[PDB]
Amino acid sequence: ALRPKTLDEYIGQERLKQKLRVYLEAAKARKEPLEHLLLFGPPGLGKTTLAHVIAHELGVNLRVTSGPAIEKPGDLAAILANSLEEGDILFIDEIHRLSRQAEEHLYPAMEDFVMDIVIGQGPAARTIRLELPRFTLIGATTRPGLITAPLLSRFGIVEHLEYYTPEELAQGVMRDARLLGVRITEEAALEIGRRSRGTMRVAKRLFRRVRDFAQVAGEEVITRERALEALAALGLDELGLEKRDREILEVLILRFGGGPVGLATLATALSEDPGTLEEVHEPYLIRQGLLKRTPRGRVATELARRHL
Amino acid sequence: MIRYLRGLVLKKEAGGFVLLAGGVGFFLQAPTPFLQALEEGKEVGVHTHLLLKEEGLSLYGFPDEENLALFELLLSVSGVGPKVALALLSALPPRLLARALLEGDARLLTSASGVGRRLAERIALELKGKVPPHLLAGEKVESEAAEEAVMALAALGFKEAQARAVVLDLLAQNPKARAQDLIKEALKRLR
Ligand SMILES: Nc1ncnc2c1ncn2[C@@H]1O[C@H](COP(=O)(O)OP(=O)(O)NP(=O)(O)O)[C@@H](O)[C@H]1O
Repeated sequence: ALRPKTLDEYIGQERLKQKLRVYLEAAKARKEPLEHLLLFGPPGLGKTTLAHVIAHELGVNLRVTSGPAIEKPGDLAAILANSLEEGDILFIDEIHRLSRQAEEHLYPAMEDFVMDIVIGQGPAARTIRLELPRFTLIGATTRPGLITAPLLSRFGIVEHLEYYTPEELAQGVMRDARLLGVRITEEAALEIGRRSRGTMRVAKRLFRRVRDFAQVAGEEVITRERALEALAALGLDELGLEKRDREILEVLILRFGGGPVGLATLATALSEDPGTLEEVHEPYLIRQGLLKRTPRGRVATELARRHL
Repeated sequence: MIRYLRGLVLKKEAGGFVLLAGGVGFFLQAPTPFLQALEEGKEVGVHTHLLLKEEGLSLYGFPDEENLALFELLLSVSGVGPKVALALLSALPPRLLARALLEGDARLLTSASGVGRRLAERIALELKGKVPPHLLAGEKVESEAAEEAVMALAALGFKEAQARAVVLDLLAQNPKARAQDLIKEALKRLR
């Protein structure tokens, strides 16, 4: 389900824009190369679809590739060497995770559009150059902190991204009520809105599966009754926090107590991938008076227990 | 007719030297520079230039096609002979002389043994523009763009052969292939 790519059709914050819409206006005040744009903030938030759309309001296609998805140190070279049209965009997701050097043979495409390939056997010889076209690079990171090496220099503008309010996400959801055979109401949709932890991603998950479900196609309609009904019901979860989350807490609080544990044990007692824990569950929890990371280990905030 | 020759440097000289190609001891004049970088005993190739006369035949040798080129071109002008052309060639480097000849530095020409005042001028006005395609910089090929291609490829990941084995096949379908246009086009078939 494609969407008419624009910026006027982009549900979301107006800050990065106050300092990007402006440079988006520079690609028409100077040339086509709009400084390397890195992206921060938590997942879902909207990264791809941003520039995936930015492109069209620029005049060039878009090529996007995940970082770690780079074995051959020349896979990007190939992603640079003939495949563009003097403007196309190259998006690099999970960019912070690139080969020790792969990220070094990435600076050439910074100053302008080169890709000088050092070479030598002993004693090393000269150094080869190519002719990568002029393009705009988007390299987003899910966890920038201190993993986006000095390459932050080569990147043009560094703007952050955060969660898009119950309103904004709920807002989107509305336009998402015009899909294929379903009408939902606002206030209701507001329900959904706050269960999509400030994330469009978790803002459609709920329904996507709802599709192929028995007792939901007969009552297709969805108003603030079904909204919070087949949501608190078999949509299996109250305010965001869902099954596995309850389970977590349940084990966090019941087995261990409100006491601290440490990804160490807990991730195992939860029979889970420690990384996958603190990374794909622990998140929302914390950012919602629930989970607390302590040098002693995780712990349950009161508002968790009484909450159930 | 005779343009090239291989033989020993049998014996050198002030402004000449003898090439024992075949069984014949040929005697040719050359530019001092070239002349000096010449050592009796070692084989050598010479870009020659025959020249009839009314008393005998003359041979003029040169380091490389470039030089020979100028020497002729030079002789091309009315009034300039082998001596002069030679001087000029013996004085300033070809490249610089090629430019000069094109542009018309009767000033720079004079600035050289056989320093001709008005002659440097004639020679100038006379070849202004009339000089030269591939002659502003001594033709010299760098590295085997082919291999060079590969060499890059290898260092970019691709196991050597994998890369070489398709660089060749590329030069096949397309002999003209700067490492660049060659290399890239490999990534394509190496996806
Ligand atoms: N701001 C938005 N406005 C309209 N649709 C959106 C927006 N953001 C995301 N979507 C839609 O949500 C889906 C992708 O979800 P999501 O993971 O949140 O965004 P993304 O940019 O594709 N991913 P990422 O790069 O990992 O942040 C697509 O089918 C889009 O149509």
